[PDB]
Amino acid sequence: GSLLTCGGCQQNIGDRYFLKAIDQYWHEDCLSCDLCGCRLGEVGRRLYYKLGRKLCRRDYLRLGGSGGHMGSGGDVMVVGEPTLMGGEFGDEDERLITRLENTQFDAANGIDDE
Ligand SMILES: [Zn+2]
Ligand SMILES: [Zn+2]
Repeated sequence: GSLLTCGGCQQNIGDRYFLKAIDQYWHEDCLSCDLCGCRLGEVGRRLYYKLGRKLCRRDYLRLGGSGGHMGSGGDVMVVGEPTLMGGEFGDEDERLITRLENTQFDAANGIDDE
């Protein structure tokens, strides 16, 4: 039933896996980005968010940072590589949420629990 509550849909996390870090709990497909429209970086480490926004550093950099361009990343030769392309970098200290498991991870119904 109801174990944790996600801050994205707030419909409770009865899943087997779940994500959390900001200050509350989330969902795997709920914890998305605000403005870039990506999916941060689900490699548990640090996290980047504002007072009341789960907005990226690059998102924050797009309006109140130093970017606001198309070419994102570090200024390096364009060979078709991730991150390093322009100026609005990536993560490292960004929303690297910890992909955790639920206490009732059981999963009595496959990708659905009781
Ligand atoms: Zn949710
Ligand atoms: Zn973003």
